[PDB]
Amino acid sequence: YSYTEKKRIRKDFGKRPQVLDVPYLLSIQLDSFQKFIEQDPEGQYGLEAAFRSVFPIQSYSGNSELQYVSYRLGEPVFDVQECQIRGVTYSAPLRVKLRLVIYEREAPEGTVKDIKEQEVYMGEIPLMTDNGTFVINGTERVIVSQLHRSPGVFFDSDKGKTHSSGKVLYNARIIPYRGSWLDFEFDPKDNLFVRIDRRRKLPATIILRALNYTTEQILDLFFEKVIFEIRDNKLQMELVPERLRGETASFDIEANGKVYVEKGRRITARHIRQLEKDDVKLIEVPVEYIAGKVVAKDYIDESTGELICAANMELSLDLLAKLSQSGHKRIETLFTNDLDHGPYISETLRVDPTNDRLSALVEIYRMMRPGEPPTREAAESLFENLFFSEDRYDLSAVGRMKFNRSLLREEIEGSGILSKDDIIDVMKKLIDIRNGKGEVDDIDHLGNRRIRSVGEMAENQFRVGLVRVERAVKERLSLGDLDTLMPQDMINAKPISAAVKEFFGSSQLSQFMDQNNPLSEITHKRRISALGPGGLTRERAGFEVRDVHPTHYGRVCPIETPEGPNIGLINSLSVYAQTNEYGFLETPYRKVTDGVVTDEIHYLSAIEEGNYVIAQANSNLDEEGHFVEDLVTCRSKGESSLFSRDQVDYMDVSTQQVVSVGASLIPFLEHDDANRALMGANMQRQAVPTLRADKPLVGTGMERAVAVDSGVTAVAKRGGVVQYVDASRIVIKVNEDEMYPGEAGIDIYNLTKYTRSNQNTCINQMPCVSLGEPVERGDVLADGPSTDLGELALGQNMRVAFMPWNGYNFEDSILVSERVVQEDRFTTIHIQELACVSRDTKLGPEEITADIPNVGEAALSKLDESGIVYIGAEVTGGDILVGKVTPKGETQLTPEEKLLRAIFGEKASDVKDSSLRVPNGVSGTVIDVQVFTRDGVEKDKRALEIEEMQLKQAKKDLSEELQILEAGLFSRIRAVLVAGGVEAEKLDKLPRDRWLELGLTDEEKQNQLEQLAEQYDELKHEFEKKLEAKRRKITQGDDLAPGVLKIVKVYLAVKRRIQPGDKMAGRHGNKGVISKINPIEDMPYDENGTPVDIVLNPLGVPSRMNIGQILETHLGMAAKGIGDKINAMLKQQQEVAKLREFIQRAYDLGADVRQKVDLSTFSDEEVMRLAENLRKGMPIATPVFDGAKEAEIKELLKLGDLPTSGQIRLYDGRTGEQFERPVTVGYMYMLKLNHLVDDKMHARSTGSYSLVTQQPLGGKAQFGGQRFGEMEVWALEAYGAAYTLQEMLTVKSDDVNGRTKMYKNIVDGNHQMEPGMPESFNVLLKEIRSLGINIELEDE
Amino acid sequence: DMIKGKQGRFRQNLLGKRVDYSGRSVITVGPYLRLHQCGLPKKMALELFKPFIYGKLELRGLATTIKAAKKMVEREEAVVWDILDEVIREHPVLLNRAPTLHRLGIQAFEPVLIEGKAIQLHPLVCAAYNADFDGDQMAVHVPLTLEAQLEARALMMSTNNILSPANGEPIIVPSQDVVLGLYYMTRDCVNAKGEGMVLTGPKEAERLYRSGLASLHARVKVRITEYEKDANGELVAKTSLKDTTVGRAILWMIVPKGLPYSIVNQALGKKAISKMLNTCYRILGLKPTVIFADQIMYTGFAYAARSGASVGIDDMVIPEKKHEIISEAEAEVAEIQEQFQSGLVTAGERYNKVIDIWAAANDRVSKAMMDNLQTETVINRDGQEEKQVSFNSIYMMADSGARGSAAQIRQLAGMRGLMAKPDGSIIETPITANFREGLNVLQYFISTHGARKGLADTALKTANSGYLTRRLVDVAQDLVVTEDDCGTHEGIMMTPVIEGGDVKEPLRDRVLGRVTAEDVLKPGTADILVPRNTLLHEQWCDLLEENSVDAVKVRSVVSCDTDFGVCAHCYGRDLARGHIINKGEAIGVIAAQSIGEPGTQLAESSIQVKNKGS
Ligand SMILES: [Mg+2]
Ligand SMILES: [Zn+2]
Repeated sequence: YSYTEKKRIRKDFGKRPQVLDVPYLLSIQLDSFQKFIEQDPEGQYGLEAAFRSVFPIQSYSGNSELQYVSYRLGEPVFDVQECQIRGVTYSAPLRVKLRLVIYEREAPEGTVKDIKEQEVYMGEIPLMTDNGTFVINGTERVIVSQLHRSPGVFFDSDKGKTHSSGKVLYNARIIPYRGSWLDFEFDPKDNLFVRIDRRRKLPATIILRALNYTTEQILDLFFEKVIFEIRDNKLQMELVPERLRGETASFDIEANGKVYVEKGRRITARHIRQLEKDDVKLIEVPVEYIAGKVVAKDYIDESTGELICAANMELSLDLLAKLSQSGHKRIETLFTNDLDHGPYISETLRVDPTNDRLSALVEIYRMMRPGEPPTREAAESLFENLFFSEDRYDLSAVGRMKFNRSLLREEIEGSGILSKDDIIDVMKKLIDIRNGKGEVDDIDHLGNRRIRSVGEMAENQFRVGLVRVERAVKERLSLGDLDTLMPQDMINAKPISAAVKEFFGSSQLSQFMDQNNPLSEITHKRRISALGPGGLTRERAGFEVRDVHPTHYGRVCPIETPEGPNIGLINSLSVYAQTNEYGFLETPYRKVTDGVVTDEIHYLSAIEEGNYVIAQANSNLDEEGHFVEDLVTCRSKGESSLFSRDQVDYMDVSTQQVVSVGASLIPFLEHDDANRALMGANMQRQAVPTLRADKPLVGTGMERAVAVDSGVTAVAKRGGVVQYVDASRIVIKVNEDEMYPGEAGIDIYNLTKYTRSNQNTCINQMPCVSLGEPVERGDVLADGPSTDLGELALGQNMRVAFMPWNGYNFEDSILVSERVVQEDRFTTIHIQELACVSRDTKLGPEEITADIPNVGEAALSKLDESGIVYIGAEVTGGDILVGKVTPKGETQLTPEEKLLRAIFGEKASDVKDSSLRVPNGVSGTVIDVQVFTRDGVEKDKRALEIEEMQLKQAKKDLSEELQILEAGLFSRIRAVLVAGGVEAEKLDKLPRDRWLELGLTDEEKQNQLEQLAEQYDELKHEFEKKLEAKRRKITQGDDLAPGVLKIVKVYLAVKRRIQPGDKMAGRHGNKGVISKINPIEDMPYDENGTPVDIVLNPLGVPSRMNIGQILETHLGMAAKGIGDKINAMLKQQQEVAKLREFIQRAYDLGADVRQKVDLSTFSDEEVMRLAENLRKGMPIATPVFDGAKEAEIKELLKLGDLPTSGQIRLYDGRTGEQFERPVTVGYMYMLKLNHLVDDKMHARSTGSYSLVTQQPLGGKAQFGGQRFGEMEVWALEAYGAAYTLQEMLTVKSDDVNGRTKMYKNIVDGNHQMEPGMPESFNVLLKEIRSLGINIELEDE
Repeated sequence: DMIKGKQGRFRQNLLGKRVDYSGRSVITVGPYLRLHQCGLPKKMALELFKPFIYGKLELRGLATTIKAAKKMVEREEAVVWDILDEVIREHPVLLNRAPTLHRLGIQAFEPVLIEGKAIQLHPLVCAAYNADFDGDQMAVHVPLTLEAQLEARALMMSTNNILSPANGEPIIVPSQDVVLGLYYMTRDCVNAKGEGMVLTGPKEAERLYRSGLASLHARVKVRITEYEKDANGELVAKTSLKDTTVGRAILWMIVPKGLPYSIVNQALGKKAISKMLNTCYRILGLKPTVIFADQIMYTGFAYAARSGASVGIDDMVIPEKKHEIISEAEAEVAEIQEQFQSGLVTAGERYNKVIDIWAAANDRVSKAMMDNLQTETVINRDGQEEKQVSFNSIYMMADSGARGSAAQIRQLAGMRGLMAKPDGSIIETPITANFREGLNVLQYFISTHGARKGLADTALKTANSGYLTRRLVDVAQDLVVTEDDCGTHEGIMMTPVIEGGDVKEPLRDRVLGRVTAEDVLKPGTADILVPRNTLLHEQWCDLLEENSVDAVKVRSVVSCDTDFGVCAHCYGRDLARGHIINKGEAIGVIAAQSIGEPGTQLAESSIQVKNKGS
């Protein structure tokens, strides 16, 4: 085990051996952004691709080409931490290499001039932090991945609601990545219609017309011909026997001399078999049969030239006669089988008004641009750019893959543009499925839903910026002169940076980090949102979309999703899942070699998963991958059943791979209903960090993975030895292995103390390690918020008893003992930020001076001479946070008055105060102050102190490193000085600085002494320049917005203790409001005298089927019992031997366990330390599905010498009498959620009213009243309550004179009223009168 | 846009205002409260009643002017708290909960000043509010004028609203803890301490119980004096020896005079308690019912706490014969599938057979579990043994009707039945495991789908409900009771709706509180049973029950003759009160609310006569 692991090992239950370890949890974000930047030669994903897409930019036939070579990311000016401190965006400058080439205007092409630009700067691009987030204005933002419909073609059914007469009308939708949409639909009359993105539905054949196809070509390509031959007489037809399937005979079907089907008998299977085996091709047919058919081709009279019948014309006797006399032996009719084979292109042609190509293009243009006369080339260009222009219409590589797969082509790589064969095949497949030789697609298939991560969307937005700037530069290079301008006046960085900051800042998917819990951050970063751009609205979305598809198995969590109105549209991603090359979702499976279950793992996507038979993870394998049972339970095509041992193709990697991290953190998930697990996880993500987090007694083992992978802990990068420990920094001496040869030094980790998070929680780190302890790479040095020694400690574990205690736990409410508040274990620290801004008005700049008109010296007492509160001062509501003065102008005082002002000292410039005050009802201590000055002539006093405070620390760090290097140099100087005449007596007693001035016998050695002296000088000079640079970077003004002189930020910290009304919860979905604080004596106590902490209602168990809490209570009681036993054996300090024996017998506890722990640690010290840490109770780890069975809990209870049944006899703390029927007691791990009553509670009697409508303000910052809505009005109307409603409507809100008269009347001790007319009604009158409507209040 | 639409106008600023003297906070239990009162934090109460405080301070002369009153409030001296207590005394406040579905969403209470920042709400009314203590918040308004005070105390007070406006039944019935405590109290056991000793009354029963010389439930002969108002309002004491439990006597201490002892003599579950309250109301009246409800609450909480009922893992016993039943059903499914592979039966037939056999196995395991769990207490009398209805806590929770139904008991200890796939089709293999055991990935996954669909259903259901009820209240708002009696003889002939097999709903409840259209005759002519239009109260309904009247023509609102509204007679009595409707009441809005609020949970060869008849 590791050193931090050896410190405190967690006893792990669980039978199956973990083959695969949990992957890096943040892989998605880091890998996506890495792929995004990724300077790479061959154009793959990456900025390079965008450039080659947009470039080369050629002039409007001006013969001045612009070429792109490569780009470079400038080094960020501000590191991450300092950038967060200073409130600027952490970003990198983007530089691009370009060449302008000018040809010869009237000569064979050849570069006349080529000028290379010195890596032009085209704006700033924000960088991603180590953890995968973005600092955009000193605020941590997260870009959630987006789930959306993949490009391609989809064939939907949309039945039931089609005119409510059945008539299932199918449709094919073609959606590109970039470009307009294409839609093909049917109609009751089996005509297949096209509808440009969102317009009217035209007959499809028009597009075929636009593709330059003639009517005969179309009818050839689509319909199956039917031949009527005339041989020596009467109309013989070429017949394919298998075509006869299912047809009542209408005539006498004679053939080859023998009547086969008598006229009137429907063709029977006997006849069909006869005819098939006979090989009948041609049959003579009565003229009545042909008297009804339709003609395929346009048969003209070849001899004279006059047309007779046109293409797709119904036949009449006269036309049949003309055809027979003209000499036409072969007639091609259409096969219209009203059951299977319909006249679809024919009927569309009949409804299709267009005939020629030109008329089709005209109709298209009149659809796209209605009203302007269409000219041929306008329509041609419009139509070309609509669907076939590479720039506007692009499907994808993925889009093309899906497209070819839909039309069943082996070839994956195609051209982006929609070729005509594509459209024809699509329409063929649509009519084919319409006949029923094909399946419809299911939208919910993960094979149809693609994930767009950060880098892809950023690339898209950047391409958009480029298309903007390219059009602009195009025009600028065309109009303007060619050779005068150099390649930096031409390119503007403003639009690129504008677009990027717009996307990153003001977007729906770019949102504030939910930063109060490590779990909250980690789960927020791995999220997949179906909203945002090109995403369905919640109200429009159907129930079918929000269902859980069987495909989600092992890819997205089925149970973790917000239970609010957008339930089902969020779907947090599962633990083990990854993204495909194309951005799809794939999950690992173990291969099965026919008998043996091998160890190579393959990642499968949805479609590939569909085909194979996958075995479950919870299948018993003995030592060689063989199944214990002959018939095992598997799933093959989304349906489970039994298969034989030598049939399983794959097997699940681990039980956890179905569920997300949040669900994996809940213990005993297998015994909790999915609903209550859902609510438990959703709430558990809201828990607030307490003062000292300890650990869960009942965990799942995943805690260390979550804690480490989040960036809240401090983890060693290069292992070494702890040199210095302070509650601000940890200084470590590196190990020689990892130690850089040249210019290594030591590693120093500065910690961050209480700062304000987005949610107003405290962010404080504590050191774990002590001086001189060895640390290895990847151990936990410092604990982040709500984590201990690497483990997640969200809340605290307390002793609960399930019983009703005089109906104080009546409903889900919770009773708590005063010992909990006394011991100060549920008290949280919160942190408000306040800002005072001094701008520049045109009447004069405001001032920060302490001279403030008509304020008592009480208010100034706590302000320094500069006007800023003292650090550490205790403030209260209404106190002046900082002093500011508003300038006053045009005083125009009389000269005598001016003299009086001079003697008295009154200032005409002031007389008004803009000083910030503490908000009403908030009181805390000022822990920190910051000052940001845009212009300032010199740094202000306070600015000097803050600069020195940051500076001295930085100086200390550089000095420490320098001092180590100096000690090394001095040691080396002594080692050279010993050569050339050993001098160790005199030297060591004279000062060290008297070693350079000393001399030696003139040799190479003197050259070496000169070398080392010059090295000493060089180290000094390099130290000084680095220090100077750092101090210049620290001191400089941090660029503020136009018009703002300076800003002062003040942080208040407030300690909030738990009180009645706050919300508390468990991990299993049980909730409650803390109802009463009882005295210690009243609480129940067992015979031994220990009182319980929480008294929880049992009636919450049966209807809320969360049984996990009962097992949790039992196992927690067992763990605390063992911990008590070890504390008892340890307080008496028997001897190491006894402890080792006891701890080993405990750690073993049966067999089949994957633990293997104990007895490898140092015989005495490390064992004693581990016992010290476990004396408070040994932490257990029950995995989700490979958990602890009842018998194991019974055994563990027995080992502690407690009743195996988990119930104890209890004494009533108030009365002392025993309770009948012993009750379940034990320790459960509970959490305090962020809903604190003091934030919720609010009341107002009278206060400020609104400007326009003289109603009281809405809100909490300003007092604000409750909304008496229409439903409440109706409630009152159901009663006869007329006067209450009347006063509520006028005197309480809207009548100005009424409200003041009522205030005075109430004060007078009389209770009447004078309702009057509400002002809002008068506003209504005025607004209606502003129209042309005269509305008057009549009188008689 | 400013005029039209929600955000614009009428809805927002002219029907949806923002009153003063209002607050909001989290709700909490507060069991010690009286039914007609509510716990209110000091600081909010002071803030609200500020101007009253100033007025009274100036009246008493403690402060010369209003600014001195303000300063005295900002120091907060003892005198200020005394004046606040004195002014708050009879002033009632209005409590409201965010989704005011029906008129019981706003009710008036007398506040009692308490520490803390949470509002304390009386338990019994939670059912009316549909309130839950999981972070729900409530708003609190203050009626100012004298008419408002009178209106709050008369029309809106909790004790005046005990019957639901939708149907006549009581709304304030005990919910879960109370019924559990009472159930524990009344159930008897075959043998215990103090079997069959004779007590002179309940007081020594309590003496025995509190001293630990007798069990709370033990069969005993007690002398009791019940009172009955059998005469014309006189109470006659009848005193005799009954065989009952100690617990039933202890409960009997509270019970008012008029009720028969028999009422408590039984197991006293949910139904029994509800009908108990019903009878108490019908015989004695309002005030005794209120006080009796308060007493019931207090005693139930106390003795529930003394019981010490809990839930351990071993309390739910897996039936021993489950595994055999499941293995047998699996063998049967295997035989039917193999007999399918040979092709003598279609796929659908095999599907139906498997589903039916699995259902049968589920019923078998359920019955086995109920047999095992129900009557397992084989405790011994003096000699041989005996068996009785068990005292298993989970069983008491099931049988009492406190929480859970047979279905949930099955879901805890049996196999959790069949599931539905997205499209509604039922999966072939069921979930054989239960929460006491552990499910595996597939069964969980399926149940996850189920729960997800359920939740989404509830969300959309609530939205649609809200919208529908808004339309309903909108359309019927203007209808008002304008006239006393139109005087028409018309009416609709109402019969009991006998849908198919039996009498889904009897006449008596269907006619109670309706006036008759014309006199009804006995089954023998010229035997008038009810004069021309009379309001049919309980006594008339019982009288009709004694006879055999089958169908009664009663005056209906639709046939009412009044122009522009309805008359009292055509409507009838039914209300939260008992009497004929009063002129002026807005019945449209009450009807719309009553229809809307409950709207959130929304071969044949031979005939075989069930009962011997013509
Ligand atoms: Mg709630
Ligand atoms: Zn009438």
